[PDB]
Amino acid sequence: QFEGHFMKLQADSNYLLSKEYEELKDVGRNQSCDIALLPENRGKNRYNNILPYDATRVKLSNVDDDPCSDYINASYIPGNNFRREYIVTQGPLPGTKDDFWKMVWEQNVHNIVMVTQCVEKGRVKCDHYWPADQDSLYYGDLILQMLSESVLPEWTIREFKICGEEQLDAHRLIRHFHYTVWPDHGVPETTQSLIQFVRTVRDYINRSPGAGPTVVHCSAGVGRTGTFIALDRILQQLDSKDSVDIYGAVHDLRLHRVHMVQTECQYVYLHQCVRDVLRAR
Ligand SMILES: [Cl-]
Ligand SMILES: [Cl-]
Ligand SMILES: [Cl-]
Ligand code: NA
Repeated sequence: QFEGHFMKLQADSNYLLSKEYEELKDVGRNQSCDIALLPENRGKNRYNNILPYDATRVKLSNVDDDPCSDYINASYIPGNNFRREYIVTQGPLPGTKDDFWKMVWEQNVHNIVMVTQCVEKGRVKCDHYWPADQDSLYYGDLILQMLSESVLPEWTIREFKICGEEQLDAHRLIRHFHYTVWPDHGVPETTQSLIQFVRTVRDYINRSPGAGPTVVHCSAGVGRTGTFIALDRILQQLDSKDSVDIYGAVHDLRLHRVHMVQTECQYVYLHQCVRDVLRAR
């Protein structure tokens, strides 16, 4: 079973756990990121070393006169159910926030997951890319209105109405799930916190059939974002199988985007979450 597997991984000061994590290090990394490296796109990446692969990047519709107008730092990611179950992205920049909302619109996104604060330890990690109040705003040609904001202990849930300017009756409801307690150092203090957050989000995702991919982001869109997605996938497997494959999930993530589950600590945390679920049952 899982508990015995994890016991063996943790034996000898996590020796086999480390070895397994290190086996994933080169996965996916021979893939080109030439589009992301075009000079015209340079300002559109938050981090030089976190770029989407050409094979898996999300494309925006082209705006005439600008061939590089298709670019956003964003990647498609598989889950248990669909090949493009998620779109992962960086925390938007002031200059990419209209692109972000354009992607949300064009990809039929109904659910957005944000696993960061805008500022952490005095560093800007993500722009405040959504409305501050209930007054509506255009991001490019898209109209956005916050209908509700619910500040809970460990997350904030917001509802937005989005529509194109030239068709006001064809609007969409979008939910935004903002995990607000990820600590400045390490991983969350409890497994309970991220497990409950993931299950909360999943229960909303299951009630949005016909939606496009779920957007997940943090600052770079790799570590916390990858941990969120891996956890979502493995908790579904547990509920269904119950046959958990944490290694396989992280491997598949790495094929789609660099650094997904970016630290060994996050990889350990995934194993702890699953153990804790099983212990509670
Ligand atoms: Cl290049
Ligand atoms: Cl699939
Ligand atoms: Cl798909
Ligand atoms: Na692609």
